[PDB]
Amino acid sequence: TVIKNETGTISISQLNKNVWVHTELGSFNEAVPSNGLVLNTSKGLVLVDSSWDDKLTKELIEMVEKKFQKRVTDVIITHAHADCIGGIKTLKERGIKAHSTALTAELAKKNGYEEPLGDLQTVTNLKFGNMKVETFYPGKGHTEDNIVVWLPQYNILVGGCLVKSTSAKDLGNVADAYVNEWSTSIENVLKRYRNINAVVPGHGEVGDKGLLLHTLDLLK
Ligand SMILES: [Zn+2]
Ligand SMILES: [Zn+2]
Repeated sequence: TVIKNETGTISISQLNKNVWVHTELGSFNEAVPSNGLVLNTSKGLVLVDSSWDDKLTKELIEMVEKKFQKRVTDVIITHAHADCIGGIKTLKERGIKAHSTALTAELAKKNGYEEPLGDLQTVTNLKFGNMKVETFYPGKGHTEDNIVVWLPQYNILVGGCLVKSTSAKDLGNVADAYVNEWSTSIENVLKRYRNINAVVPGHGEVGDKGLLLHTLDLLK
């Protein structure tokens, strides 16, 4: 089940019961899709990452709140990049709690973005209604602050930008990346979660554990 906006720049696809994937196309150098999650809980909507900017983020929020007729209460920022923290301003003005590690908050500030909470520790478990969410900082990789999100009830891993999609042959922006450490961080994810079912890459189609292996291959 996929749902879009008249424009086709924002779409949400059902992964499981209360887990949907939101994807927005940014307009640069042209369309680059970015993934996030929408968690439909008994106490509101929880998102994993916002969008490229405030306009897209606001549109995304308006779309899901209308679809599920609920308030987006929290958002987990996986790292300080436009495709993830781009709509932080929209979040703060709507009373949406922007969770992040202290490091992500520090880098967000350094990059001219409003500051997220900086509340997430290396391992943080959050439960919204009956929806369980675990955030984990595996170490430096795509960026210094990148974290992954794990949904234990579904064994779904949001690898975010630390994980490349099956068709990706490029690592993307590595100016802020720690290429040599990237591999170790992915192994920490692989060692921590040994029963991964679905894996959501930062960009591209949902896959499985093979995406992490594919990324390690690109890094060799
Ligand atoms: Zn990034
Ligand atoms: Zn990205």
